[PDB]
Amino acid sequence: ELPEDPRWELPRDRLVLGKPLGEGAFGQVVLAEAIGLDKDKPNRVTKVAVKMLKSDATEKDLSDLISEMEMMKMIGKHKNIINLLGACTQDGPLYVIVEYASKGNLREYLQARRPPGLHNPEEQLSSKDLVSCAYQVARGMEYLASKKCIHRDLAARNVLVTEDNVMKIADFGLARDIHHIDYYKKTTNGRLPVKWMAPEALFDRIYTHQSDVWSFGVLLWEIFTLGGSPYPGVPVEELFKLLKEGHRMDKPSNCTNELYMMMRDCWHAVPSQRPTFKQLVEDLDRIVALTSNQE
Amino acid sequence: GVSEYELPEDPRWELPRDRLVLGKPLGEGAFGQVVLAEAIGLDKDKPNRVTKVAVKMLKSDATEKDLSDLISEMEMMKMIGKHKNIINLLGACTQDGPLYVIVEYASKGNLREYLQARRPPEQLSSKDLVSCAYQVARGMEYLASKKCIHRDLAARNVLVTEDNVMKIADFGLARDIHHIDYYKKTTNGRLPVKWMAPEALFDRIYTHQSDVWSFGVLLWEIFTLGGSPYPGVPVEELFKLLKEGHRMDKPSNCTNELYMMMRDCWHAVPSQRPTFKQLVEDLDRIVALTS
Ligand SMILES: O=C(O)c1cncc(-c2cccs2)c1
Ligand SMILES: O=C(O)c1cncc(-c2cccs2)c1
Repeated sequence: ELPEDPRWELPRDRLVLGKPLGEGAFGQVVLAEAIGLDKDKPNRVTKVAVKMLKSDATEKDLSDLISEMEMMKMIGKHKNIINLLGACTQDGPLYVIVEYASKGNLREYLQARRPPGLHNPEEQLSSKDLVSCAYQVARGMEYLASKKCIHRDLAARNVLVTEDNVMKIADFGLARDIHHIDYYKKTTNGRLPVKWMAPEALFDRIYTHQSDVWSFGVLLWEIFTLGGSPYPGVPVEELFKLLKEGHRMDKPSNCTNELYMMMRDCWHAVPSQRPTFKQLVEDLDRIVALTSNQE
Repeated sequence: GVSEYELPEDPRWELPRDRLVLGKPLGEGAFGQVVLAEAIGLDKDKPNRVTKVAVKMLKSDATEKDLSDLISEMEMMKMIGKHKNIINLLGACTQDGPLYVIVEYASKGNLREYLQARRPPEQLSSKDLVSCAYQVARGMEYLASKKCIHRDLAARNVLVTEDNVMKIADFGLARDIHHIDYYKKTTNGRLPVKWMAPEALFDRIYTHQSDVWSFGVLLWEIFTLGGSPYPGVPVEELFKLLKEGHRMDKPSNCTNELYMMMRDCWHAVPSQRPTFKQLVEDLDRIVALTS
């Protein structure tokens, strides 16, 4: 039923399906092993993530999956985004093969590395490490912006960490125009997505790279609170009021005033006055070089 | 966990068992034991160069957890790499038989013992003591550059070789930062918590800067020639002293500059403490200007 694309096509028999990994807006995604993903590496297996359709999936659900795959092909590859590795489209269910991130999303990664409870973590992140995650996400966002891709839901839950601690933006090719969004719908973790949305995207339904910069500011706040949850206990109706009044989240402890000013700039009420990702990459780059890893 | 019946191999470290002769025991712990041994052919080009070395292994009563802790130590050492002022990994017998981790041997024991046995009635000069400190700071700067947090830097964990070189030991030791019994004493009868930075002692927050605090107590140990910090102070009283901002007094035969260096390491604010990079630089300058 679907057209063949020899660029990305991998034979179904070269893929060994493993355990689930989804149930988090990412759809039903499973871990797998791909044999000979590369033409020069036929005898080598690579762990990958595989997206597919559920049992009762309408012809529409199929439409969106195909578009996400096309979108990824157009956008191209980058170190800081979940990349497309291949696809199984002939003789069987549709399989979109993408990069696997063994350490999960950034929110979980940060929470699991929080300081000891007075909870007993096995690894801790230095200040340089934190600024470095911020830098990588900005790098991935800058690349996406350069390809005219507007994310629309930038948040730590949508940033993934590979076994080598590389940050990767996911869900950037997700089907759009679904902006008929239910402001009261909670994330699988129990948080309201509206808390990461620029006021113009939230009230005037206008989405731009500038609104993605506003989200990135919230994301920076998440990184420095070690996976803190914005506006805890605040319901949608009250969030609208907080934004109409120009309220801004407070400064996280263990956060330099410069990083907090960066957050405040991303939260400028005027979209054109917010920095760009190009500017954020440069600032963060400089700051990383100057931030101490307690060495 | 496959190490139950067989351990993974690593040819660039493996040493044939016939090339290792176990000897006199050097130390004993809860997890394992260390014995003296002569390795025949450690270094390439010298397949007859018998080297005196120390061998870490498990005791007869060890469990799977102890084995995995010894393996982790060994792996951490490979990852950390070599440096003159740390005890280095030299080899290992991992196949067909008990796991043996071969490291460097320091014939003059730990720093505390070394200083005590040389207290003026070959004794040490002011320059030597500063030299010891410099060496330790250098070893710690290397470790810190490799992301290694010691967590128990003390003179008992610094060994001294035949050539009087200082080597930090137990830096790759897998420790559970929770199961810490503040009342548990060292073989020599002292309380480890006396070396612990306040934030690590109260919030279990271990950083390279918390090691700097320990370094300051080790500095005090060096200039008291193996003196015992807070003699007779039990754990409960120690906590109270720290909350009060109490600081050990300046040792006799110790400059105001070296004492300020200790007090700096004992800053309540970790970010205000110097880093090991700055300690190595200052001690380098101080060593030069020392008689
Ligand atoms: O959930 C994970 O652990 C995981 C890990 N790696 C990749 C992914 C995804 C890629 C693209 C969409 S999901 C998800
Ligand atoms: O006790 C000694 O003299 C001595 C001398 N050299 C090394 C050690 C080590 C023990 C554990 C790791 S290295 C001990």
